This record gives sequence, structure tokens and C-alpha cells, in this order.
Amino acid sequence: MLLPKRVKYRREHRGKMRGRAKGGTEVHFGEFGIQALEASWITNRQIEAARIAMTRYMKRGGKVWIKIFPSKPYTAKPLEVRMGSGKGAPEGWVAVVKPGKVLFEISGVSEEVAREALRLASHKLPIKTKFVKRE
Amino acid sequence: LLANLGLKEQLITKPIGTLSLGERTRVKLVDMLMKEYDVLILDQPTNHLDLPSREQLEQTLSEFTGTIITVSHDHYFLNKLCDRLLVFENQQIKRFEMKPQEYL
Amino acid sequence: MITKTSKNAARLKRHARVRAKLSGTAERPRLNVFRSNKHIYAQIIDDVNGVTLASASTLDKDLNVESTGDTSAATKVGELVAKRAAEKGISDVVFDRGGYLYHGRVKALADAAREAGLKF
Amino acid sequence: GSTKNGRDSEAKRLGAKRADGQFVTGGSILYRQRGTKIYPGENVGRGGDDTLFAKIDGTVKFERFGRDRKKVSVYPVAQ
Amino acid sequence: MRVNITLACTECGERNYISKKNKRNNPDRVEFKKYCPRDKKSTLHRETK
Amino acid sequence: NRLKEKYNKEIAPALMTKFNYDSVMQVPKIEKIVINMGVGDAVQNAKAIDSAVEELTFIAGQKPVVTRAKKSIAGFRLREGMPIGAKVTLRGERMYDFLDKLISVSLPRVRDFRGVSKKSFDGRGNYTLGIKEQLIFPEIDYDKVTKVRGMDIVIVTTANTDEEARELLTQVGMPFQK
RNA sequence: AGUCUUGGAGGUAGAGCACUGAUUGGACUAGGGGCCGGUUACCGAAUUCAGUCAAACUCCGAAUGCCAAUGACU
RNA sequence: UGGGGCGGUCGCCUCCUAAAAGGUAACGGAGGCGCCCAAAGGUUCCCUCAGAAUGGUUGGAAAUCAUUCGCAGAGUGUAAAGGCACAAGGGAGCUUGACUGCGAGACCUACAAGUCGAGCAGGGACGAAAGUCGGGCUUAGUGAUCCGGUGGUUCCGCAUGGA
RNA sequence: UGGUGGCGAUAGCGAAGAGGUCACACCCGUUCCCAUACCGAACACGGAAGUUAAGCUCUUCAGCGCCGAUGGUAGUCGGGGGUUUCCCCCUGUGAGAGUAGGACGCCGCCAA
RNA sequence: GCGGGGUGGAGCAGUUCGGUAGCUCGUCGGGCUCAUAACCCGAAGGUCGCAGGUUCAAAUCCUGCCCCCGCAA
RNA sequence: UCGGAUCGCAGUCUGCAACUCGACUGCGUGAAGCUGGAAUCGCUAGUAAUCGCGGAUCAGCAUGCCGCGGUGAAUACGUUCC
Ligand SMILES: [Mg+2]
Ligand SMILES: [Mg+2]
Ligand SMILES: [Mg+2]
Ligand SMILES: [Mg+2]
Ligand SMILES: [Zn+2]
Repeated sequence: MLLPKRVKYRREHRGKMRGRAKGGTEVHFGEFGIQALEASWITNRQIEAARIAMTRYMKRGGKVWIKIFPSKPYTAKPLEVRMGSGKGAPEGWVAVVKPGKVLFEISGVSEEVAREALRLASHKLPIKTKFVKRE
Repeated sequence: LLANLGLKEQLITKPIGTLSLGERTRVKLVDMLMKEYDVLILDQPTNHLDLPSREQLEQTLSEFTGTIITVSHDHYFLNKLCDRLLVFENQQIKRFEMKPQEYL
Repeated sequence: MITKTSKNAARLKRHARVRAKLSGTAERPRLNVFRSNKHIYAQIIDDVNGVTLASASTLDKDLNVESTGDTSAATKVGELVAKRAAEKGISDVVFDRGGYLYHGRVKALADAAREAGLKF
Repeated sequence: GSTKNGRDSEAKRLGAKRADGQFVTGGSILYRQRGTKIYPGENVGRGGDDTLFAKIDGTVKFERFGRDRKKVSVYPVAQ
Repeated sequence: MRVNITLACTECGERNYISKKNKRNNPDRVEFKKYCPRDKKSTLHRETK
Repeated sequence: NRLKEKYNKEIAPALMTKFNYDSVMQVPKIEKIVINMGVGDAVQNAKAIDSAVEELTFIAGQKPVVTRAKKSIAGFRLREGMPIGAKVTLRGERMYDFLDKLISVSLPRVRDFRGVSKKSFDGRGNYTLGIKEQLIFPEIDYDKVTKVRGMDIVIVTTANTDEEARELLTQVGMPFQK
């Protein structure tokens, strides 16, 4: 599971997810990619599951770029406690994905094979996504 | 060594003129310990020295295998440390092969 | 190799520092001095308008001396500019040492300006 | 658990205290600040704690001070 | 270690000023020329014992 | 001085002809010579500085300035502001006087001397040669000396390139290693 | 007091990478370990090219709101 | 006080939350303070820092030099923020303004407090002079009243003089 | 030309040139004033042997840096709507980035 | 997550307040004995859990990191 | 100027042959060692102690072994104890 090696602050505001992706909206490195249509948090667990799905289907042929990184920490309070008495402890790591962001890129395979690999990955993710080609 | 003799950084940085008369003597002792020597001449070694320092000196000198020459009018200290005597009598120095207590 | 910084560039730094606390006004203008290898110059400039009221150097026809880059010449220059200032109704001035150490020729020019009757 | 945070100092009401174009009596505090966000211009002093105050009566004028810095001036009214 | 002190004027004795000093750095009674309001002039003030 | 007078009359015009400059001002000359005694044993021995300053005094014929560490370094147990070096700046006559003695006497007396290296230029026409023992200098008496300290001698020139500086030092009489 | 006009203080939204942190791929890499001082696609500092990201990052930077000034209309 | 209890907190400083004036809560997110300096203050004068490459006896990645590049990538007693390279950073000479009486007018503010202040007078430090100096780059380093101790005093003193 | 000011680097860096009779410099000395944590390097004090090589001044260059629209877009004020962690429409406003382009200084005073 | 421990081979001090690393037993070598034990005579064995700072000097003070033991878990 | 180890260099002799692995010589080098803890051994007179000499083995090689003489002591009260 991806996570930063250190962070400036362990506990961050959840923030807001308005507007389209600031950058990274086009396929830049690979030939094919999967593009987000909705905003959502993507946990490192979801990235790991998606990457394994797409890479296994490609039989370790061709490169996979992960264009999102789970930098944002999120917390959770202990089970069965009342409100208050301080912010929760850091639980996990998420990447904030806004509409337009290309999450994964694939290269070194046919489009037909690429489409299937990215379809399998998309079903591991909690957002709707479309297949895109580079320009 | 100074620290072991109870002179800490404070006293070390001060002019010797400020040190107590026994503190001045612990400073002179360190100048002796730092010498790589074979003989110890102790001229009145028990003046200006407190019980802990005198007791420690007594223990150490009993173990020392080199030559010790000590002048002291504390006959107890002499009688514990010295086994032979040079007596100054009638403008003559005579050597006696006996302890201070026996000679008297 | 060794690039030598220009003395003038260094001098301008010292002069700028002087000018932080010191500036010529209409009533009490700034007597600025410049000291070259060969000559010495004095201007009396009001800084609110950027106008030089009086001036005198070792290039004027009044001064007759050959070695113009020494204390004797500097004394005459300070005297001459100070006379012209009194004619133009300048009594009080601020001395701007131009980044030079207040010594030798510049000090000599200053002394001449006081005797001629500038209040500083 | 329990929080190790929860402290803060009183707000120091910094910032501009008179407007550009406004008439001020001498002594009036013009700007409170840490360091020199704004510099003292004409007829303005800088107090011990960087406060900018009018040295005379006049109109406050905030002005560009070179390329990246600002200053405030007080200009006496044209009688 | 660092203590409050009072400086008395050495002419009139008045304890005109209070200040602090670090006793290890300045163990001796400090002296300072300071304005004495009674004498209406600057005078040597010495730390009181 | 022999070397100084030699430069003004013979060497300077010769170098003008060599590189065909537009002005005599363009001829490389030697501006200053700094001799540095890295006193790294000043941390351990307190009187290490006094040894280096007494040698430079005789060697340079000019009172050195004691240089100190800019920052603390753990490896050497060095605290900022500790005197750990000596330095002396020679200009003008005293520079030539020392350089004359250095070339004529000191470098020959180096134990198994084989000429100074050709690679020891900074890249912009400044030479630095490392002296290892202070015995080569005839001012230093063997008996009084306790420790065998060396030194660095930086020749700073106005030559833009190393080639032009090398030509300058050669004619001055620098024993280059063939 | 409202509105219009004019001036000004400020660093948010957005945006951006110029600093501080986090971070992807390639290049170049000092070293580091595992092999016989010579190499492994073996951990790899740093540098650079492109590309992301930030409540407690900013080369920038609004809309509003705020403080005034001069008339005008109310 | 997301019942009470435990734990934590209680006064002050800095930042974020705070939504571009100011202000703004939660047992919201981060840290500091209860000092330090007799120079680390004042003034006069001078001055640039970190880092890298190359050259060099010990010398080694890194001690001291020397050249080139090099906006601050350093430093600024002490947190953080805001400032600072006509320096507020570094060095040197002399000094004690780390002054006395004050104070137009402002900020902040329920009050009590807190903050800034030109200028005036007295007597001074530095400076040739202008001029600067009522501590420190700025913002923490603190505690009302009552009651006691001490020093000064053209005050009072229970008939009067003292006490 | 030299000095001395004002103005956001459109004023700067970098590159290629050109100039000095006078002026500015480099440059030549340390008896004196003054000086360097050492050094006449600097700061001082004096001089004029020669050099435009550098500084400086004057040219040309858009290579770096700087300035900078219009349009579009994000955001946003006010007013609505919806499928409401958000999104869309209307009045107004309107960036940042990117770009056309600007720009290798403009305006003073004194002296020679 | 909350506390307590890491000092020669074993068990323990010394830590706050910096100043030669120690006590008991054990291990090793040599004696005594026919031989072993006891006993006698010498020595080794920890740089104080590990890695860096502060200091002239750190087991001791500071910073991180790794183990052991209690609970909750 | 005790002590002679170790080591460098150069040699002699024996032997087919002195590297592993010989004795001796010359030059140079100049170690530990300042009378030795617990403990323990020999000796009653020409003995102990000390000084040399010879011989067997043997081409060469002894600080060992077996012999020889030179100088030449101290002490034995006694049987309490091992
Ligand atoms: Mg006494
Ligand atoms: Mg944003
Ligand atoms: Mg509760
Ligand atoms: Mg605000
Ligand atoms: Zn008085």
C-alpha cells in the first residue's frame, strides 16, 4: 500500500472536492488510461487492489503508471466512544480525485487488451470512470 | 583528578587566592599525581587537610611501593606510615632502623 | 585571476548609507563633496527639488595652484564654495561626506566652509 | 483520550487603523504590525513595536514604495 | 543567579534606580553614571550591598 | 629587489610579445601570495597556534593573523570561533622578497625535490603549492623547532587562464617538474 | 444610512510551483550492501527532465466584504 | 465537561481553523513562556552570509586558506508568524538613554488593566556635524487589594514641645 | 563627459564591439596625517611615468530575467433550480496559467 | 495505547545532583592433594540495550531507534 | 661499559646438500630482566655453592648425560610438631 514516508502534519482537514481536476486530465505517459467522472477519495487499499487487477490481467507485460498518490491522511476515533476529547487518530491514506483526473495509464499492450485491463480495475474503485486514449 | 578531590568547575576557574587553605593543598596534590614519579616527599602532609582527605591519603600511602619521605609532627600519621627515622639531634642526622613510636 | 571591485562602487555604498539619515532641504541644503584622483568638487544641492544651488571645484579659474589633489587645494575649494553660498543666502548646511572618511582633504574642505561662515 | 492542544494567545487587533485619504491628528496610530509590512513615509514614525504613527496633522496616503514594498505618508492640508 | 538590584547615588545616597544583574557574570557591586533627580546631574551610582 | 626589478624590465615586455595583448595592463602579474598554516592540532594542543605563528613570522617576515573555524564540526571536536589556523598576506615588496628566497633557496632544499607539479592550478590562473616541512626555509633553525609543520602557499595572479599564469611563473623562476 | 464615483488596507476562492513539505516516471548518478579492489537492471543518496499535490506552501490573486473622501440622487 | 467520574485543561505568547479589515467557537490542529544579555544595550565607523566546483602538508565527506559562481538558499539569545542585505545579520572605538519630570494625540478595551507616541524641560553618551539614544528585529518572560519590611521626605502629630 | 537626484529591472544580467587631449579611472610611492585582528588590498596622504586591459561612457543584439494586454476559462456577488459531500442556469464582476506584444532607460539640476 | 525494565556469566547497586565502573557468587590460570571439593595466589570478563548530540569529562543530561515485562488489548 | 634475546648484513667449517632445519665467527641491532605471589626443591664436608676440563654418541651439531679436578662454606640445640 502506498503512503508517504513522512508528513508535515498527521491530522488534516477533510477539505472539499469542488471543480474539475486541476491537472493530470490527459493521458501523458502511457497510451491508454482510465479517467474519473466523479469526485471521491481513493484509499491506498483501493489503489493496490486496482493495480493488482490490471497488472495480473496484462501478465506483467507493459507498464502501469499510477497517476494518483494517497497523500491525504484520514483519521477515525476508537469504536464505541463518545464525541469530543480530541481529534481521532490517523487511520489511513487517501488520494483526493476530482472529475477529469486520469487515475491509471497503460502502455505496451493492444487497445483491446488495454480496455479489458482498465475495466477490471474500474470495478475495484468507488467512482464511475471512462476509458481514454492519449491525444 | 581535581573533581575527584572535590574541586569542581566553579572552583577551578577561580584564582587560587580564593581557595580555602585545604583546597589549595588539594590543588598541590594534583600537581603531584600528574607527574609519573618514584619518590614522595611529604613535608607536613596533614596540615590543612580534613578527615576524608587525610584518611584517603593514609590508605594510599600504605600501598605505595616507592620511597616515601615525610616530615610530620603528627606522630600518629608518622607512626602509621614510616618504618625508619632520620633524627635531627645536636646538629647531627642519625638514621635509626625503627618506627617513630619505638624511638621515643 | 582576480577581479578588482571598483573603489567607486564601494564608495557609493558608503555614500548611500550616509544619505539614509541625511538629505538636503531648501532651508538647510546638503553640501556634497566629490574627491577624484586629480580634483575635488563641492555642490550645495536641495534634495526636495534636485537642484544644485552653488558649486566650486579645482577646475575654476579663481583657483591658481598646480597640485590640485591635496589638502591645501581642498581648503581653498571649501572656502570658495562657502563664500558663494553666503552670497546666495545659505547659512545652515548639512555636510555630506560623500562616502569618504571624514579626514584629510574632505575634513580640510569642511574646515574651510566653517570659517567662511556656513553654520554646520 | 485527551487533547494536548487547546491554547492560543489573544488577538492583537493588528492592521490598518486609518484609511487612505482620511484626516488624522498628529500622534494617530496608522498601522500596527509585526516587522515592517508597511514602511513609514513622509511625516510618519515607526514605534518600538513597528507601529506607524502620524507625526503631524494631515491626510493619510498609502503609497507604493519601490517594487515590492509599501509606505504610508501624512501630507499637511493645502491651506 | 540573576537578581534585582538597586543603585544608590554615591553623593546623596538615594536609591534612584532598580535593575537586574547576573551574579555569576557580575559578582561585584556594579556602578553606573546615571541622572540623580535630587542632585540634578549625572552622578556615579553604585549597587547597594 | 632582484625579482621585482626583473619583472618590470625583462619579463613584462616579454609576455606582452608572447600573447600579443592590446595593452601592457593585460600582462599577467602576481598580485599577492597568501601562506596558510592549517592548525588543526589547535583543538588538541593549545600552543599549536603559537608554533605556526612563530614560523610564519620568520618565514613570511610579517605578523600572521590567526584564522578561526567558521562552524563546529563533530569529527574534529571543533567548536565555532576556535583559533585553528594561521594566515599571512604578502603584497608588493614583501611578496617579491619572499618569492625570491622561496625559489632560490627553499624549494631546492626540499628532501628529494623533483620540481613543482604542473597540474596545481585553480583553473583561472592561480597556483598553490604545498610545503610539507619547514626545514627548507633557511630562517628556521633545526634545534629550536619541535614539530615538523608544513604549509600552503597560494600564488594569486591576474592571469585569466592557467596557461598565461604558468608562463608568468616559469619566467619568474618556478621549478616546474619536467 | 442607501447607491454611484474615487482612493486605500488585506493574501481567502481560484490558480501556481518561485520557496517549504509530500510524490510519479525517465535520465544521470556519489555512495550502500551482496559477490571476486571488479560487477549485479541489488538497496541507492543527490542532480536533472517531464508530471502531480498542500488548513498550518506561495512567483501570483479575485469576487464580495471593510475603512475613508468628494460631490450628486434619495 | 457531548451525564457524572478518570484522564486533560485553567494565566500569557505564535500560527492554522478564521471564510483576503478587525473579531470569531469546540475536551479542534501545532508549538512555546514563568527568561536571557553589563553586552546580546546606546552611538560613531566599517562590513557582508549559506552552499557548490577547482587548487592546495598533515587533512579523511567535512577543520584553515585561494579564485569563480552564488538573493539569501545563512544569521537574527529564546517558539511561531511577520520583518530584515540603504540591514534588524558580522566586526571595531568610546560609553550607560537599560535616563529624571512628563506628554499633544491615538490603538485596544465591560471594568481593572495593556499598547504606541511626536514634542517640551533637566542633565548626559556617541558623533566633525546633522543627528541618534527613555534597552534588545517585533510580538511571551507575569499577579489586584489588604497586610508587613526597607530607604527618602519643606506632610500630619489628638492642650503644648517631642515622641 | 564628470558629479548629484527622481522614477517598479520597460532601468537588470549576458554577448559582440567602439573611446579617453580635457574629465573619470586604472597606475606610481609611503616622509608626513591616517590604516591593516596580518598585508599601503582597502582606507589616508602625495605624484603624473603610461593604459584604455578593467571600471566608466557609448553602440548593436530579445539569449536569460523583467513588463504585459485582448479573448477564453476557473472562481465569485446578487437572483433562481436540481439528480444536493455536489451540480446547472441568469445579471454583474473576473483571475492565475498561456499568449500577442513592450523593452538593451526615461526625466531633471550643476560643473567642465 | 499506557507504565516498568536492558551494568562483565547470575543476582544487584550506583542514574535525580556528570568526575577512575563497582559488590556477592561464578568462569579462567597457577598452587595445595594420590585425585576432586573446600582453601590459597593471580587474571580475564561489561566502554552501562543500540546510534547520534551537549560537555574538558556522560552509565548518569538531551534526541531518536531496538528488545524484555505487566495491563488494557 | 649490567644483561644478552631478537633481528639485519657479511663470512667460516662439515657435508651431495645448512630454505623448511646446523654449529661457530665479524659488524650492527641492544629485548625482557632491579632477586621474583601462592607454593616448592637439594644438600650434613672436601659435601652444598661456584669455576673450569674431558668423554660417549658424533662428517657436522648439547645449556643434556657420564666422569675430572680447582676454590670451598653455614648448620645439626634437639624430637614438641609435618
Ligand atoms: Mg581556610
Ligand atoms: Mg485551493
Ligand atoms: Mg464525558
Ligand atoms: Mg481576518
Ligand atoms: Zn545624588
